[PDB]
Amino acid sequence: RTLKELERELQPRQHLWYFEYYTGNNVGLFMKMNRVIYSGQSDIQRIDIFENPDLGVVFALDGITMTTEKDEFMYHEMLAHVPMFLHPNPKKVLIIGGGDGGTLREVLKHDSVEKAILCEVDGLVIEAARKYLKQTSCGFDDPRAEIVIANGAEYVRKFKNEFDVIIIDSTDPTAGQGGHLFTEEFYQACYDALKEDGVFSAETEDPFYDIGWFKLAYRRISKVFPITRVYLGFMTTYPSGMWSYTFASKGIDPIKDFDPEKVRKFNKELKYYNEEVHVASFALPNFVKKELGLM
Amino acid sequence: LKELERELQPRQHLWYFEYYTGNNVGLFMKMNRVIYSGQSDIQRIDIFENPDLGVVFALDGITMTTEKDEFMYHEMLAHVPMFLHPNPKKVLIIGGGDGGTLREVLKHDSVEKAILCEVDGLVIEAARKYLKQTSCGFDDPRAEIVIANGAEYVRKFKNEFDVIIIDSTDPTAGQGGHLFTEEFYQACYDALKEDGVFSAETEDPFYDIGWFKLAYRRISKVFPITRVYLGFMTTYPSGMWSYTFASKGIDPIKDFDPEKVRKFNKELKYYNEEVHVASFALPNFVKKELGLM
Amino acid sequence: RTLKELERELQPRQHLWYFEYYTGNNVGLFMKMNRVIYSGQSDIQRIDIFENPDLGVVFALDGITMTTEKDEFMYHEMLAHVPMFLHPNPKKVLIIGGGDGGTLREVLKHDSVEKAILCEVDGLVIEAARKYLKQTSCGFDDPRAEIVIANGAEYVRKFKNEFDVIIIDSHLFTEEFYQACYDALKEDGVFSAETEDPFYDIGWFKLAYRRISKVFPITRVYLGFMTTYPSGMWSYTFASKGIDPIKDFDPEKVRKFNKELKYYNEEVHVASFALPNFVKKELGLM
Amino acid sequence: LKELERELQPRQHLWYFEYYTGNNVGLFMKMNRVIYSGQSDIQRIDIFENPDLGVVFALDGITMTTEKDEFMYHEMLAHVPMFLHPNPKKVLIIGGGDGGTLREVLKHDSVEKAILCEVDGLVIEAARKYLKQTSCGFDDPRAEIVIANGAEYVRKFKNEFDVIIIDSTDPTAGQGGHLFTEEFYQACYDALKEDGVFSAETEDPFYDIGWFKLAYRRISKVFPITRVYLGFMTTYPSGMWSYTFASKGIDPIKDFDPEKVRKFNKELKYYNEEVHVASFALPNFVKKELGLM
Ligand SMILES: NC/C=C(\CCCCCN)SC[C@H]1O[C@@H](n2cnc3c(N)ncnc32)[C@H](O)[C@@H]1O
Ligand SMILES: NC/C=C(\CCCCCN)SC[C@H]1O[C@@H](n2cnc3c(N)ncnc32)[C@H](O)[C@@H]1O
Ligand SMILES: NC/C=C(\CCCCCN)SC[C@H]1O[C@@H](n2cnc3c(N)ncnc32)[C@H](O)[C@@H]1O
Repeated sequence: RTLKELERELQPRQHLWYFEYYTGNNVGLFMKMNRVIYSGQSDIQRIDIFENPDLGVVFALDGITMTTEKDEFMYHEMLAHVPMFLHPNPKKVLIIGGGDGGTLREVLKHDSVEKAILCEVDGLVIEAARKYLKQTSCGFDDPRAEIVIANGAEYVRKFKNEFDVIIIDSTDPTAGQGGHLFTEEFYQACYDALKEDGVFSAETEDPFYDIGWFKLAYRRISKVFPITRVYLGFMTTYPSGMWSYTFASKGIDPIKDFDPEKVRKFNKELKYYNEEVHVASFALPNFVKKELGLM
Repeated sequence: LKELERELQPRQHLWYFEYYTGNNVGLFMKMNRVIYSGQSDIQRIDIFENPDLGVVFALDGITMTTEKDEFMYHEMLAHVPMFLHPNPKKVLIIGGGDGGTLREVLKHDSVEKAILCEVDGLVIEAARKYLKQTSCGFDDPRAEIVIANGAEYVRKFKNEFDVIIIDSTDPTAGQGGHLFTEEFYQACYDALKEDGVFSAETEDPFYDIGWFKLAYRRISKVFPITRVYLGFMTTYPSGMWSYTFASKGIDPIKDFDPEKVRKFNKELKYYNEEVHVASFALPNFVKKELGLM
Repeated sequence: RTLKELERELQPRQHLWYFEYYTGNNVGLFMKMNRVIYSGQSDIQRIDIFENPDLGVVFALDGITMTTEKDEFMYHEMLAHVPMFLHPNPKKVLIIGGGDGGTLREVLKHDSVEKAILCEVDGLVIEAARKYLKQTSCGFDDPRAEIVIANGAEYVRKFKNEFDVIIIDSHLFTEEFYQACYDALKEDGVFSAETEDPFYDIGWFKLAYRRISKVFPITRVYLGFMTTYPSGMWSYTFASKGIDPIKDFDPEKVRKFNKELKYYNEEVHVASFALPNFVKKELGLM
Repeated sequence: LKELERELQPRQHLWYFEYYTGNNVGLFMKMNRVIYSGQSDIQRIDIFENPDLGVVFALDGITMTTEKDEFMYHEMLAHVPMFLHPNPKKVLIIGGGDGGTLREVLKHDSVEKAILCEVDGLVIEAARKYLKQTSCGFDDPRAEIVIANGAEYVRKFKNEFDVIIIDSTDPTAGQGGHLFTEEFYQACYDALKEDGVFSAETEDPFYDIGWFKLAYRRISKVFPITRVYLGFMTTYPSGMWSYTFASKGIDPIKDFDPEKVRKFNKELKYYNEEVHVASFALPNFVKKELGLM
């Protein structure tokens, strides 16, 4: 008999675990692993993809949770739909980071899109996502999607008055090639690469374990864009579960220029984002307002 | 020994592991020191110090409060129904042995009497001794602390309270479950005055989806107005916590007066007027689980 | 550009771990995992094979550590060589369990062996060992080796006055099973069974000894270090129909052995039978 | 509060993790409660209760003693040299603040003076209060506790002691520690009388193979007779522990009289005549490491 003939459905036990440490290394998340699907090392970072009984397939970079099959929609829908719905007619989009493809998948739901560029620094992440993370990488096959392997901070500088929307889907500033995507100069390059009525969004971490970088990202973006507003969203497997995103534009206000009918009439599936959540996400708790210097 | 002791420094050897429902995911925290470990006839109490979260309080290995973020939970559970009530004078809080909810309730000058009904006397005593940050309202003359099963205690009252807040452990944890039956919610309804309001912690709609749904269905079957609101809770399972507001007619949005919150003469670290309204906007997956979509 | 073309040597971090809980679930061993080589489930149990930076390839069954490349020799040499060297001319050997192949590998070092049957209950363990545990399964293809997929307690009762040596590697602990091994051995046959650590598994250690002692006239416990098994103190039980492990031991056979031994030697053979007081007390040997 | 307290039961939330050299493997233990955590100017002390092992004492997250099995280590470290000496009257023990080695040494009626030289006074104080199983001999009229650095202390003596035993010291400094230098071993040699004997714990020849080889090499450059012996130690890294016996002529096998052990009037839970001799039989890998094949 051969191995395959004798194999049965793999059942989880209490012996294999994934431990993710949060900034500071005093608190973290642990997950049981039924099996490890892939472990790879590029010139940039380490990729691990495994299966958890409750979360499904989990993707991690350098021991930091990037996506889980059960809840990635929460993050990708909030990072992409806010700017996409606010733009009058988004045709050309640039996504920096997001090798898993989730943000690209959400952006592609918008019929106005003619070209979506996914600029990921690590080619191995793209290859691993194409093969093992089909839930998020389904957009790779879209005729309008173009994948570019490059450092986003260097890539965006090559363009001026080119994009309608730029979305930053980066790792933590201290993780991997992240950090390059957090400079004031970088944000200026994004501003210069957008057209006159362009919009922008960037993941700005949890205002809890990563309060430092959250504040810094907001300061730098607000110094470049006339309109800069932080919005929050639940993210059930990210550090603290309280995630922040920063919307920015050259005039379009995230509340005053929001047309709820665009969302009500959307022809694609949305598992988190909706008209009420859009406006609600901009309501900040007092401690967050205090950090940003608002109240 | 006393002369030789120095400030205790954290290492990587002592840990607290909190398993979430299902035992497949959990949270881990480094422990610099264990302040107290005690066992009552009901459950086990552990209070320890974590370098980032400060003092941590756990019941049967489940995180109850953290010095760094407990305000997020307590402010949302308490201030939503308190600010919606026209003039809350008499309040009943079931559970909440740590005292956080009582503390928030006491910030409203309108309160003349607030009963804190905790089932475990050991929790009250541990909170008084080690959790000063949340048990600060224990000596307030308006506060009355009683030890009893809230499910039975509430039955002593009819047309008595302006606000009833359920600050309970999980439906499967230490004496909980008594606080999640339809019989219980009806008694809460009966214990409230004609225009009374209500709030109850209804778990995270992620690891504890089952109990979240059941709590909503049971509450909605008793109260004419039943609405779920959400809030961030940085150290609770999933970080997405739900609370269910209920009333005999008062609407959480339609009858909300943002001015009352703006002119509030007390400190609020999470809750505010825009957050109050925003907390009721539910993401699609939550609406779907509740049959609201 | 290509996936394989972008891959580099995998570096160990602090996020993947293997936790082995000991009997009682109050203490255990943890190991960092650089990668998981194989995870599979048979009708009988779960197999996990992974790589640890210090121990090398690690093989676990149902979350219990079975072998480690760094130290498996300690266990396999003590379980196998004590009975093999004590037998005057071991030609036919039966090994029950030992799916990894380690005991089989040690037994095959003895030139007198003509046939060594490896009776493993789970075929998936044999196939996984053949593919991923080359260090221990190297004897699978030896013409003298015969692999049988069967329950050892059922398989052994098919034989009478057949084997010179029987070794029980980690139904296989009943008095009737031991009696079946006794009946399957020749008049001068010898036996060894791994009998656990007299620490976390003291209950089973005592029971195994009692049961073996009710069948074999000569029953003697010996001990050895096993650096990755629970407690590090492992016991083995030698048994026979007359051959004494100390009195009939010939040191010269070991001194002149022409095969590699990384643990076992003539001094260790005799020393392994010296039992600390707490062990003697547990077995009632004063 | 004490009136409400019941016997504390262990759950699955509190843990102690010990990392072995290399940090790729380690041991974890469940904690029912933490008895004492303290920090001296030298190291951190943690004493807790484990359901199977009883009271556990760890220094800087390295397991030093466990109630269930400390006898294995202390008996082998102390009894081998004690029974080999003709008439041990004056004994010096360096390290071992828990007191176990001292306890075993005191079982020998010939002893008139046994000095326990511990570098950290907090260890002695904590052992008195929380490690009664091992510190029971601290107040024996023949015992003297000295708080000092053993490398400095031993140099104050010449032709003074019958037996010197080096218990655990500075676990975190590894082979580079002050108690593993040729200079220190020479000071020990000089402090011993003409027919003195010596033993030192020399680590596990698995995770700490280098440290083990270094200790043996340095001890052997000083003493004419140097022999490694091994013992089981059920909660130490790898479970295979080594000890190095040394003397100015007394041979551990040629001068061993089993009758002294057989007639011993005190309790021994590990050590006996067969084990004495057997502990000197080294597996091939150990012999190769020491250059004895
Ligand atoms: N989409 C949810 C997870 C994202 C991340 C958010 C999860 C946060 C968790 N705490 S993946 C972030 C990706 O951004 C890439 N990224 C990092 N640096 C650069 C760069 N300089 N140029 C382009 N792409 C980059 C990484 O290689 C990674 O694949
Ligand atoms: N205040 C934030 C923490 C609360 C916890 C919120 C849960 C968070 C989970 N992740 S503590 C809940 C308290 O409710 C008490 N409680 C349980 N059952 C009863 C009962 N039948 N009658 C009265 N009080 C009771 C418990 O003993 C516990 O002290
Ligand atoms: N006997 C079993 C437990 C011992 C430990 C054995 C555990 C082994 C684990 N792998 S505790 C050893 C004590 O020796 C002390 N020691 C360290 N340095 C010195 C010094 N310079 N002079 C005197 N005593 C010292 C330590 O402070 C420690 O408390």
